[PDB]
Amino acid sequence: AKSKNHTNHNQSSKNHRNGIKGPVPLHLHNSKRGSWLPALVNARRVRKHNQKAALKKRRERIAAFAAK
Amino acid sequence: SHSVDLQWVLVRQNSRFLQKRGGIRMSNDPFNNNGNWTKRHCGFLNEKAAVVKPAKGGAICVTVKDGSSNNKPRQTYKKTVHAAGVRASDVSRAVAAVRPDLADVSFRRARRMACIASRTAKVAAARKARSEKIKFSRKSARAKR
Amino acid sequence: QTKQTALVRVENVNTREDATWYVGKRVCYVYHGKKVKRCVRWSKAPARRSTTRALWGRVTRPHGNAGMMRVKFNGASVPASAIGRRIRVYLYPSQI
Amino acid sequence: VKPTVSKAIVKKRTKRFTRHRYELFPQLSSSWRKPRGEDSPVRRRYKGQKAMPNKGYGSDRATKYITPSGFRNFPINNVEDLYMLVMQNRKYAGVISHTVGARKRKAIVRKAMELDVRLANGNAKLRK
Amino acid sequence: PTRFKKCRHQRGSTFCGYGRVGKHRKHESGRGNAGGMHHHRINFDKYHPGYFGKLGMDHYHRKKNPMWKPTINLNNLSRLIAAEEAAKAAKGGTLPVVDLQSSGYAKLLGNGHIQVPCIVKARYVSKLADKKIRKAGGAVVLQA
Amino acid sequence: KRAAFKQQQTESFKKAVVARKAAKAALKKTAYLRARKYSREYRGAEKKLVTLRRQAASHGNYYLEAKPKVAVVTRIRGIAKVNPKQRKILQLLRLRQIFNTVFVKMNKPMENMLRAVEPYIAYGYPSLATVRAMVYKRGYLKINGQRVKITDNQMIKDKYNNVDIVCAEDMVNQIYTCGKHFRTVTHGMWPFKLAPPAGGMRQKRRHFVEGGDYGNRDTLINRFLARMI
Amino acid sequence: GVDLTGISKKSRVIRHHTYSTNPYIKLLIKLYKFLAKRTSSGFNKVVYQRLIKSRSNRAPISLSRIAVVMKRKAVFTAKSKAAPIAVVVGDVLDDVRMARIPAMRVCALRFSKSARQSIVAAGGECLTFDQLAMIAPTGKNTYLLRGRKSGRESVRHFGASGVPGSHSKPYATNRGKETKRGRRTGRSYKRKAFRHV
Amino acid sequence: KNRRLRLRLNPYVKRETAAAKGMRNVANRDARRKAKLARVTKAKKAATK
RNA sequence: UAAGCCCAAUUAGUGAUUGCCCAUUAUUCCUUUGGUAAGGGCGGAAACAAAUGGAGAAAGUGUAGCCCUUCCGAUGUAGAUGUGGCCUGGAGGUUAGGACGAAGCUUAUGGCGUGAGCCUAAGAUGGACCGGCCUCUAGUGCAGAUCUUGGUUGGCGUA
RNA sequence: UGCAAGGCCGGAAAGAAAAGAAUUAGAGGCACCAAGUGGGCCUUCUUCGGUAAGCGGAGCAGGCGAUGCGGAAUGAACCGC
RNA sequence: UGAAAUGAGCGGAGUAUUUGAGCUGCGCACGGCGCGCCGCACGCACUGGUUUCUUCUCCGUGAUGCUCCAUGUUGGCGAUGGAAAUGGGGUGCCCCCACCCGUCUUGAAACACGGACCAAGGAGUCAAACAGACGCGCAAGGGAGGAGAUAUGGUUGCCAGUACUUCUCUCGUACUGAAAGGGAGAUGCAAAAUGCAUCUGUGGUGUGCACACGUCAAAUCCGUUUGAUUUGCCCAACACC
Ligand SMILES: [K+]
Ligand SMILES: [K+]
Ligand SMILES: [K+]
Ligand SMILES: [K+]
Ligand SMILES: [K+]
Ligand SMILES: [Mg+2]
Ligand SMILES: [Mg+2]
Ligand SMILES: [Mg+2]
Ligand SMILES: [Mg+2]
Ligand SMILES: [Mg+2]
Ligand SMILES: [Mg+2]
Ligand SMILES: [Mg+2]
Ligand SMILES: [Mg+2]
Ligand SMILES: [Mg+2]
Ligand SMILES: [Mg+2]
Ligand SMILES: [Mg+2]
Ligand SMILES: [Mg+2]
Ligand SMILES: [Mg+2]
Ligand SMILES: [Mg+2]
Ligand SMILES: [Mg+2]
Ligand SMILES: [Mg+2]
Ligand SMILES: [Mg+2]
Ligand SMILES: [Mg+2]
Ligand SMILES: [Mg+2]
Ligand SMILES: [Mg+2]
Ligand SMILES: [Mg+2]
Ligand SMILES: [Mg+2]
Ligand SMILES: [Mg+2]
Ligand SMILES: [Mg+2]
Ligand SMILES: [Mg+2]
Ligand SMILES: [Mg+2]
Ligand SMILES: [Mg+2]
Ligand SMILES: [Mg+2]
Ligand SMILES: [Mg+2]
Ligand code: NA
Ligand code: NA
Ligand code: NA
Ligand code: NA
Repeated sequence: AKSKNHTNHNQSSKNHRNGIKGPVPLHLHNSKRGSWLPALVNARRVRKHNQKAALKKRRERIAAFAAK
Repeated sequence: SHSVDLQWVLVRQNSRFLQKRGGIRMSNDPFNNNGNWTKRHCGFLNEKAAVVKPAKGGAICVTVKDGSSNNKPRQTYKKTVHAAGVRASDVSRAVAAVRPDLADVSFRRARRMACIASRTAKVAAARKARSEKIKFSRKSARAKR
Repeated sequence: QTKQTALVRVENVNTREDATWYVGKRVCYVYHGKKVKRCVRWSKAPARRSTTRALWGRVTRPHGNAGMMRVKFNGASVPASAIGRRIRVYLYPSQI
Repeated sequence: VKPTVSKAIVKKRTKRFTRHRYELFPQLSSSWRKPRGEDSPVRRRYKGQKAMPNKGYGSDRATKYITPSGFRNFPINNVEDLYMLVMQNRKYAGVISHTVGARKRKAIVRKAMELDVRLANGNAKLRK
Repeated sequence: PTRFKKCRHQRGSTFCGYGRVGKHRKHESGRGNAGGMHHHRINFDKYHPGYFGKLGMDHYHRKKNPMWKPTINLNNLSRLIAAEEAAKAAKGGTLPVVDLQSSGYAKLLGNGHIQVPCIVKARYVSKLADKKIRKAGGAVVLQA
Repeated sequence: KRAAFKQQQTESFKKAVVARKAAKAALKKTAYLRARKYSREYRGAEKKLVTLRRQAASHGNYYLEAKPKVAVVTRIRGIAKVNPKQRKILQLLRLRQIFNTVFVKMNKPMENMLRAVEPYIAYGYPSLATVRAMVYKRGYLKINGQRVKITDNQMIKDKYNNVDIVCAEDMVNQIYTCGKHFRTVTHGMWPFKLAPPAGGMRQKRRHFVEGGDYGNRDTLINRFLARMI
Repeated sequence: GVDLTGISKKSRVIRHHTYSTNPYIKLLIKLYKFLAKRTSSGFNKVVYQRLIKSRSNRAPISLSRIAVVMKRKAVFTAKSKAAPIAVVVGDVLDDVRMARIPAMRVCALRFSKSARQSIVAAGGECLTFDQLAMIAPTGKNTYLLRGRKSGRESVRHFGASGVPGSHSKPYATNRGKETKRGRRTGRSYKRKAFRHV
Repeated sequence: KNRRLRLRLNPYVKRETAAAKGMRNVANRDARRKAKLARVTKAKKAATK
């Protein structure tokens, strides 16, 4: 007994019932995994120095607040 | 240590004084001026409470739990009797001396007590008149001791 | 059909303007039962006692363009046995 | 005692919601049952079929549970139950339980007369 | 309790939530874990990856008592020291002695900062743990 | 006697009553002046247009009337068998029910939206009387999520919290002249819900120029809406 | 009729009563329902909302976490101002990894015996929410805190473990089972550890 | 249509209604009709000239 | 001299732009119910016996809903969920009834509830048990499975 | 001192003018646990095989199925709703 | 039927008030002619002037009422009766509606199947493993279980319960490698094939409750509180490292 082969009749209605959700904004899930390696390695060294500077800046702010 | 708020939570849904009949929640609490099952009207639950009761004749009795001896059940409730002819506002003031939030219901109950005493006398007189014209086969007499 | 509203055709009333004149007038359907039951002035006027009965109503609005009017009866609807029978349209309440 | 005067009782519907085709089968009680047949005309809301109960038929809250006398029925079983109705005697009227004996009913009726507490099924010879 | 079940709610619903078309049949999918590679492959693969196949060497007659080796870190050592001993414990002075094997531990691991210095009797110790405890002023003594 | 806190509340309430009466009187004066200013502006604008038409005619020229800025749109069809594009546009227009009515700016972005949904709507260019009747008789504001009938100018001023919108005449003027607060005024109101037109329609399935009802009726929407308002 | 397709999808599940059977929980809800309604305090509104939440949605907090966050707030705080009261709608648990803590005032639904002992021995004090309402009726000088829930085994199990980029733990009592095919490159394939989003 | 509501919303409606009564006054109407026609005709002739 | 077909009107060259009739649609009014609901009140204001203004006022998910005001939605197979939602046998508590009549049974016995059902009345029924409420518990609700058992029944005073 | 990148310190911000110069009964995102369904059918336009079919087979979208009500005398799908 | 009559309507007060229409002043716009000239229907400002016609104008009552119920007129009927009314119930009749239930099915009133009546019986249960939601206890620890112990070495029975105990066992506080086997803090200084020192501490950054400083706007009964925002810390969370 033959039956129906394929259809897309109601699929658009089902998809839009909860809506076609918009894409994740570019500022989230912006991982650089798998990108060009030499730039990634160079950026890692910069970020490590930035973390050290961030630690020093907070130490200075703590001392400044304590003194004042 | 255990407040009225905690006790009301414990007993609101189940209590020997709660009478849920035909969908109607009433109270046979002897210290309830209304019969309604609310925290305010629960005289047995509240730390301080007052109730308007009748007395022998047309007198109106006010029973007061002042909170000083709530752990002594025989000393918990004190009765003060107002002689017949007492104004209902005086009874309301007596209740309000302990529970100011029961003044209005106490006044109405004091009025109702007076009305019931008058109606009871009137009904009893009519019943005696009817009974005096009937020859009763039997009459029970409690033996004196 | 909707039995809460009755349609009455009145002799010599053949225009909507004619039926407008009768808006608010009292309408009475007269019939009889089997037994003599209570009526108005049963005690005051015993001569009124009869099997004759009446059901009252008022004209609400004209129906159509040919003098037909809509009539609403007091509380209950007019019985279906009254279809094709006489209806009395009085001149009161009077606006004249 | 006179009951408290309320607004006119409307009673949206008077007829019962009886079971479909109960009149054709004696074993079928008239108690309402929701028809679940796939082709049931009652469930499909055909014009000339029996109606189904729903939220719209609910009665007005201000006059709900009010008997024609104007009171609300509160079942009672002994004399002491009457004292619950002393204050709100214009709102509630006592209904003596059917199994309460005639001996006890005599005391209940007499006490109710003195207290001016209405009894829905008390002695109608009294109260005139 | 039976009165809380969907069966009570379904009295009079005929199909009891199983449908008119599909119905509640006996075994529509096969019994147990049948068809793990046929007609149930997607469920098995997406929820239980690794289920099929073999891996690694065999160890006949495994005895877990010889392999008994519970571990405790440096930052958890206060759990085995009484409060009075911990208060009196200071670096360079008299210190409490912790017997790990009598406390149910075999190896000292050494995660985190040790709170109270102490002497630890252990069967095993990680190199970082041994270094940190000596720096903090404690010591590790081997036991059996 | 009276408790101390009861006395304090009594003092506050007396002052609140005094402020309420004074604020009511001040609002009435402000609304009176604004209504007078608007009424003279409408009269002057009409007279100026009449003179400008006469001056053009007297020398054989033509006066080009300004393109209408405000359109009034009502829905003349049910909610059955609507394609998704038309469904979303009607939702954006807030025409979710038959005989729902709204005021829209007659700019090109709105014109294309209206054109895509012509068979479901009947629209035109409202007059001052049409705007006044809808605001006064069918005007409802969105207050705390509720559809509240406009019954005084105090609820208007509290709803909008704007110096330029304090009375019903301010609301009418903003809609009719398409002021800077057209969106704010129109969005603050519940969509108008009108009765069916007494006398009936002609043909809802055909365009007005075809002898039907769903087209742009220009100024003939005013007599269409008069039988509805 | 009114076109309202999908209007029910706007509705959200908002609970107004607790599922808890605890009478003392109910008393606190009654107290802070009144305070949230009758006071202009964001703190009271949040505390009332959190008193209704389920036990799983009232995560426990550790004493070490409390001590750390107060220290972060204690720095950059004026020397003339008193430290705020740590308020936790939930259980407060002791931490054996922090021996030394400062003296803090902590209000919580419940304290563990060790946690309460640690707080008292440090010179602090433990407060119940009725005392907090008495001394901070609007929540002035309070530090509202929440416990952690992302490290729970239930959370770590959520999601399919066989899809690329997933690192959820499977539901298996036998750790050694489910380790061969779909988990190793040498057995057919290995599920990808990372996937861009 | 309601008097209180219309006046409450628009305190100026009494002034507008008074203006409407004057415009509908028959003596005012005929006099205005004569004056309007005369002065519009004069303006047209002067502009043409 | 359509009650047919095409076109065009609304009482008609008069003076203006709604002929009339039918909806589970629209507007509006009343009532119910549910909200992602919106607000207000809840420190008894004062005073007030009977013979001869009243009653209530609960900090509250859900009840006869604490009360009041306001706004919006309301159909639905398969299916999901909720219900101080209904009903049955038994247990732990509590409170009652019964020889002046329990259970069961009967009904043109009415009343209440949208409903599941509850309650009263009558028995010219019955003759000894049993109701309400909170909690616990289960072999817990029937219209039909060519369903099981028992009885009955039209065919039929027929073949 | 240019370029690439990650940050730090400042500045300016019709918060987006004017020119038809948007609108919204627009609370965005994030999870968790699961049911039924996985025979469809019809229609406007597009469309393939077939002489054709109340035939078979697709696209976009509505509808029935799951739904009555008011209409086309009668009709699951047409008109109105 | 006035149990708070918010009224252009009710109550007081006074012949006034200013809307429009006509008629007109200056300036500016506007129109026709090519520089300022003519016109201007009467537009804008002076809230211009004239009041010749047309209008009514102003002021006024908080709740010390939290909620519900309770206040007319004229007749008919009803004066205790087997009464009068209203509602309910029963039976019949009119006019209009109205295909037989259950089921499978795209589609059932179906020439699709089960379907004479009634009574009683008749179908998601128990156990074990796991998971999530919700309730409860405790918490870096939780909990047994088996078994003992004695109140009970007593009692028909209540008592097969309740009360008490466990260097154990089990699930966790640590995870990885096929295994041999290894096994996770921060900061500072410095770069030692186990580098040193300190121990009140979120490893860093971005977004982010409350709270704390202020700062604007709206509304206040003038006590404040409804939003927004700067800065600080940022809780829980999410994303890059
Ligand atoms: K099917
Ligand atoms: K409601
Ligand atoms: K409640
Ligand atoms: K059935
Ligand atoms: K026979
Ligand atoms: Mg298929
Ligand atoms: Mg008082
Ligand atoms: Mg069907
Ligand atoms: Mg009986
Ligand atoms: Mg169903
Ligand atoms: Mg299911
Ligand atoms: Mg299946
Ligand atoms: Mg199938
Ligand atoms: Mg191998
Ligand atoms: Mg038509
Ligand atoms: Mg069409
Ligand atoms: Mg963890
Ligand atoms: Mg004409
Ligand atoms: Mg529904
Ligand atoms: Mg049994
Ligand atoms: Mg019968
Ligand atoms: Mg069974
Ligand atoms: Mg049966
Ligand atoms: Mg722009
Ligand atoms: Mg039809
Ligand atoms: Mg006046
Ligand atoms: Mg009245
Ligand atoms: Mg078939
Ligand atoms: Mg189907
Ligand atoms: Mg069928
Ligand atoms: Mg056939
Ligand atoms: Mg079949
Ligand atoms: Mg078959
Ligand atoms: Mg682990
Ligand atoms: Na009914
Ligand atoms: Na309807
Ligand atoms: Na409603
Ligand atoms: Na058709």
